[PDB]
Amino acid sequence: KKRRKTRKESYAIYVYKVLKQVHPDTGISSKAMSIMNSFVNDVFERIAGEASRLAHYNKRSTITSREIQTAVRLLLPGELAKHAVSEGTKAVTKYTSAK
Amino acid sequence: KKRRKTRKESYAIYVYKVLKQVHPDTGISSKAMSIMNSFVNDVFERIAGEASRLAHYNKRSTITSREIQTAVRLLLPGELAKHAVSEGTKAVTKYTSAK
Amino acid sequence: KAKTRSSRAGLQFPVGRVHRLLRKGNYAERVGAGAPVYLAAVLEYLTAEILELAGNAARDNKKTRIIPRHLQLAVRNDEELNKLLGRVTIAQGGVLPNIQSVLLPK
Amino acid sequence: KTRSSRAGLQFPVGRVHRLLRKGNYAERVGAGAPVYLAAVLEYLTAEILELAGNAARDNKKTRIIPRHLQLAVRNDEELNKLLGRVTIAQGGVLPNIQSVLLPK
Amino acid sequence: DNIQGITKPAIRRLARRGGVKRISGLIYEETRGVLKVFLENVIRDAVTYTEHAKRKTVTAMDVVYALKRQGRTLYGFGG
Amino acid sequence: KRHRKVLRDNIQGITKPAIRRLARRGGVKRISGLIYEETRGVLKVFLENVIRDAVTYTEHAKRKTVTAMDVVYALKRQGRTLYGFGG
Amino acid sequence: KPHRYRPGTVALREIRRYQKSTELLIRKLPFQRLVREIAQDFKTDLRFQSSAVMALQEASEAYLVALFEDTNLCAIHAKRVTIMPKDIQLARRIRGERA
Amino acid sequence: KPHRYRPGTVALREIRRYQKSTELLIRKLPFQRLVREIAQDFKTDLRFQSSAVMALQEASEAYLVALFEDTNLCAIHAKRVTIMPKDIQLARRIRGERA
DNA sequence: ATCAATATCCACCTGCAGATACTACCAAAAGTGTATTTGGAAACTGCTCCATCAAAAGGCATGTTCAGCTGGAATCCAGCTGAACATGCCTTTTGATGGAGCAGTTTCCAAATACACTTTTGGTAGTATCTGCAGGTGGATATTGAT
DNA sequence: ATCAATATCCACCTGCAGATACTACCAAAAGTGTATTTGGAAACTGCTCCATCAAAAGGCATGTTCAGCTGGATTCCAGCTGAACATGCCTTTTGATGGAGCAGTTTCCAAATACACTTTTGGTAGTATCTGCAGGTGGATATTGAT
Ligand SMILES: [Cl-]
Ligand SMILES: [Cl-]
Ligand SMILES: [Cl-]
Ligand SMILES: [Cl-]
Ligand SMILES: [Cs+]
Ligand SMILES: [Cs+]
Ligand SMILES: [Cs+]
Ligand SMILES: [Cs+]
Ligand SMILES: [Cs+]
Ligand SMILES: [Cs+]
Ligand SMILES: [Cs+]
Ligand SMILES: [Cs+]
Ligand SMILES: [Cs+]
Ligand SMILES: [Cs+]
Ligand SMILES: [Cs+]
Ligand SMILES: [Cs+]
Ligand SMILES: [Mn+2]
Ligand SMILES: [Mn+2]
Ligand SMILES: [Mn+2]
Ligand SMILES: [Mn+2]
Ligand SMILES: [Mn+2]
Ligand SMILES: [Mn+2]
Ligand SMILES: [Mn+2]
Ligand SMILES: [Mn+2]
Ligand SMILES: [Mn+2]
Ligand SMILES: [Mn+2]
Ligand SMILES: [Mn+2]
Ligand SMILES: [Mn+2]
Ligand SMILES: [Mn+2]
Repeated sequence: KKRRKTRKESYAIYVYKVLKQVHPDTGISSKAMSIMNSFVNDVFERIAGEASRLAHYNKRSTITSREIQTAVRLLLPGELAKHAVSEGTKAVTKYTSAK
Repeated sequence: KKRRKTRKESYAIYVYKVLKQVHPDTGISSKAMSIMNSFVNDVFERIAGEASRLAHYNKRSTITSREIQTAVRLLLPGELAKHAVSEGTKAVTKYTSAK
Repeated sequence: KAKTRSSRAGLQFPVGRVHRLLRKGNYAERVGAGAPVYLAAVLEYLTAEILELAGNAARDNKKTRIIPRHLQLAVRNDEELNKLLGRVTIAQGGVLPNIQSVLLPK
Repeated sequence: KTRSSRAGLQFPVGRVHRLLRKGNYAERVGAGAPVYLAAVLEYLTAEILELAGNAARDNKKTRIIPRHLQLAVRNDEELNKLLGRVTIAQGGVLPNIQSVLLPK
Repeated sequence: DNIQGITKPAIRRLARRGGVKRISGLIYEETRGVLKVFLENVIRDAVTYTEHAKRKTVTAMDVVYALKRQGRTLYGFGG
Repeated sequence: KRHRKVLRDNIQGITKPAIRRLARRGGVKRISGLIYEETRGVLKVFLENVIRDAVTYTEHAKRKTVTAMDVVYALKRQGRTLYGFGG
Repeated sequence: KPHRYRPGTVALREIRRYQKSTELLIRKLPFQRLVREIAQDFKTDLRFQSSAVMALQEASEAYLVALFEDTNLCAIHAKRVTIMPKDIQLARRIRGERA
Repeated sequence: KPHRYRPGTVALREIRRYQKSTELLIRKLPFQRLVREIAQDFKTDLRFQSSAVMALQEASEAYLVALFEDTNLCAIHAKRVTIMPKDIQLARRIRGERA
């Protein structure tokens, strides 16, 4: 069973996990989950796009975490940006200090 | 030569050619040439951008002249689009008819 | 597969996928190892933030399942989220209740 | 023999091709892409230079300055849309006073 | 009919969601004109995506992509 | 031997006559007295937004000088693309 | 007397009602008709995914509703409560849709 | 006896004057100190290529002029010839700079 | 319809900044020629979902009446705002300075791509069971609008 | 003030769309281990251009006086737009059936990449000489505004 399968991946399962961590007794309609998927896709593209330009401006062939950071700074509203950088640095540390 | 300043290329000589073609007795101020240069890069990016996106939308890893073409139809207004398409197709046909 | 990079980073969002998506993205010739970690974290956080507010909005309306309306009230009632999604339209979101005062009786 | 001459163009097909690879727009770039693009760019350059030169001429000038470029663009419905979110340094604005402001 | 199918009461309903209390008689004609221009602009682009993909069906992505580039991004049809 | 006098209240350097001149180019015939203070405010926000992004570019580049490209990239990303200053 | 509500009383009641709901406000088919007719000008013998039509309706209504807000703001600006064509026209010109 | 132009006559004279020229209208130096003051509040020990200062001023006057036009459109909408803060505010709300 | 104060015009001129012309040099660009690899066009087609019916069912749009109340016209005046004048300051312009910092170069390695090999997992599909809440009820009470 | 006609609200109920949950199955995706490549940080430093100061002068800002005309208020009424009610015409829904075409698959070749030389070129640099026009003048014509 591999024919009409052509995988249609989405962020939906990872959205759902995050939902329960914050509202474990709250659920979510299909249409709603779809909006959320569009949301992550949209933001992915914005950040990635800006990070890309950054690298090109500075004649670099590599998008690093530094680029993702400046990108976020450029793209998110002050306070939302502040927390994002915080969350960002955190996961990159936790990851380096890991196995 | 002073530790040779790395070359800053622009479209100036080509704009200039084209200028002599349309108004053979007219000059152009270096600030106006600067605008023209920004003009060309701006539009280069916009079309390349649209193409980049088109290819992606259709799981195509190559940007052909067909991508460039739709890009032009998506980006430019009515008449500029019609002529641009026209001059583009023509020039390609000529190019490939050689050899 | 020993340990998923998401769990190494302490995240629910798929680091591996985000990394793959960056390369095929044609964003740069190359991609550092930290970048998908960072970005995945960033998406995760923002997702939480929206679900958080949107959740609350479900409560407010006597409901336990989030529908679009909830995400719309979530976003429009939040100065910053509303700015971020200022050129975005949430389907089936309706609009916040707001009547200009000069239209009010007497 | 250049590709520009081979495609009957003034604009550099080689450069346009190069910049397209350098820019990371797609994994591959077909050989007709830089040709078509050099073409379009050359065409639009020509369009705006025709119109600017005219405005240069209308003002008894022989050297196009940015004023003329602005005049050309803003007086042309299509270029004005193409560049509706672009600012031309040193361009000023189109002479234009609203009716109700004139006396009688 | 057609554009004339977009009826006065429906135009009234939209206005209301938009906070409008009192509506001039001439609005319904003006509005239809505006809506026509919206759809023309969007549909053209959407269809142009259809032609590129060599299809005879406009897909929801065709619309979505076109909205996005009209600077009118839409969430919920990216499936 | 090193200067930098304190910079403060420079917004008032956007003089009433300069603001009038701008409104003229803008096609404006008559100007209420409260416009000038309002306009100063609107400009202040505009500059803050552009400089913030401009400086974010400078910083990301580990430079101490804000280049014109910085301002240019900053302007582009706010949808105020500017021609004439490079790039 | 039989019972009548003052002019403006129901209008208020409708604003309150429709700001509260999210259901689309144009009849589905007349709209589908309109979409198809416009499209036919660009390409013939077209088929529409039904989700594609809904996208378009969602998008247009959002657009018109938001436009009515700015329109309402222009009428109030001129000390009226009645939206007029000049109000829509001004809002649009200032949006850059006519400029 | 001394000659006096009527009120409005010099204003119109000035609109004609300025719409005809392209030079900047804010004095260079005052403007620079503003830019320098504001930047410094973001980060210290910053320097500026003079062309970067000019880039800002060209952009800024371009913005402010276009704003005044919109504002002027708003005042005229209210049946006035005198622009007032409420006109700037209406303009900026519709542009999507405010709300 | 007259006159006079002042802006505006244009032709004229001249310094000169900026545009142009030549030579010289070369590093990067671009072309040419093969060998080696593959993206996606082509052609066959299976099944999803789209267009088209049919067919009540009635919901919702249309046409009409009537009058409230809003838009806009006309009138008035106080005072805000434009025009002009006098004074003089701070911007502008011209030129010179040290030196901070950007940018070019070469060195060199931590981290990336590049392949392969093993293990996992998120998506799809098939079947089954569960539940949040829309929509319908009834009966309380609030709002609106007439006296 | 009263009191009546509607709307609106809350509590409770119940069917069902749509969410949930279980199990099977599998490619494509993700991890891990090994061999190789290189982007771009570090170190050193050449050379541009930014900050800073100096000093001179006049363009343009500031501040004031004065009164012209605009905005803002008030009044007024004619008519246009909302509310309501009566029809009835078409949207909706639904269930059901061909069949267009989107999408999955295998094939294969025309075109893309990789690479190795070889030649051509645009950019800079240096030095030296033209030329369009801004900005100054002066004198003729056009606009304005007081009678
Ligand atoms: Cl990284
Ligand atoms: Cl091609
Ligand atoms: Cl109107
Ligand atoms: Cl105001
Ligand atoms: Cs920001
Ligand atoms: Cs177009
Ligand atoms: Cs790009
Ligand atoms: Cs004149
Ligand atoms: Cs001179
Ligand atoms: Cs189908
Ligand atoms: Cs002064
Ligand atoms: Cs001064
Ligand atoms: Cs009630
Ligand atoms: Cs039920
Ligand atoms: Cs003064
Ligand atoms: Cs005075
Ligand atoms: Mn400060
Ligand atoms: Mn293949
Ligand atoms: Mn009124
Ligand atoms: Mn140093
Ligand atoms: Mn699984
Ligand atoms: Mn209910
Ligand atoms: Mn290297
Ligand atoms: Mn008076
Ligand atoms: Mn008035
Ligand atoms: Mn009456
Ligand atoms: Mn078929
Ligand atoms: Mn050469
Ligand atoms: Mn002159």
